[PDB]
Amino acid sequence: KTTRVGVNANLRSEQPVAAAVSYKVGTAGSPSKTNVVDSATNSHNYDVVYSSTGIANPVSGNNEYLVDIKENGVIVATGKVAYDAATNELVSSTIDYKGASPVTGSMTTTRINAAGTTVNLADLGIVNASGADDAEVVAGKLYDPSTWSMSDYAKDNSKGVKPDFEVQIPLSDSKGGQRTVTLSMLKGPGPNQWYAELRAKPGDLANNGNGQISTGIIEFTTDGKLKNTGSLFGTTSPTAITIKSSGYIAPTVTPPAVQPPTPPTWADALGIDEQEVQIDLASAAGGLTQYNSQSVVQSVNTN
Repeated sequence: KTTRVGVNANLRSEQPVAAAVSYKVGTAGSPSKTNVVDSATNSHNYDVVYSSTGIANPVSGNNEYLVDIKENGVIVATGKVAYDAATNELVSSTIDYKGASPVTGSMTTTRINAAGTTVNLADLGIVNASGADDAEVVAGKLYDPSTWSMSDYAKDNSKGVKPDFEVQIPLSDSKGGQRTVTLSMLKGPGPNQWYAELRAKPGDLANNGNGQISTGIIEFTTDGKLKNTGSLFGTTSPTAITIKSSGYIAPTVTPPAVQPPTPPTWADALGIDEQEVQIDLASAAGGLTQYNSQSVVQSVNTN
């Protein structure tokens, strides 16, 4: 029965972001938006890039997305937008000129320089005069760790998002059978940043259909060394996951405590025991690295 795994693999640092993670509005070979006039009567052509936050939407009643505004491949403005999850209206924007401080968002504009020149969000398609404000970002069908994920893709290849890289982790269960756990990852929009999911085979868990175990944002140093794993392993130390026994029922909580989301639980049919597994991504000889070389699994150690 597997209790500890060591992942030895490299993720190529120059791996380009997938369109499903960072979506440029419009057709290939032409700017997203043309002849956008700023408050100083100057016209621009802009690229508009919506990016997934890597954090499950909705957040406090809103669908949140990252936004970059680019001119000739240079970011002139950036921030986060939040659309009402029910009504699809823009609710808040932190889009401001790049490097701005303090960040000063607007429901109708963004600054494009420190001098305070602005453009209209509507001319960028971030707001919609003839429909739902979120129409153009919704068209991008962006990654979501909860509703449009790599685990969704594993279950149905027409759904969710295909990973940039995967590490398969074979577990021996309490019966000696082999359960495959997979670490699925996407290059994130941030520097040295990746979106990650841990997942069992779809159907191997009783508590969902796609087999997702956990999700998290993984960060690397500028030198390609693992920096942190976000909430991928929760707050465990050492980093670990626990998959509950077949037939495990979480007791009803006593109400200062709140009922935790149903934890990963082995399918009834498997009839196997709780499996707590340390997952070591930072060993001295190996570990999960992010150098500019081929994405590759060097080896996976198990006990």
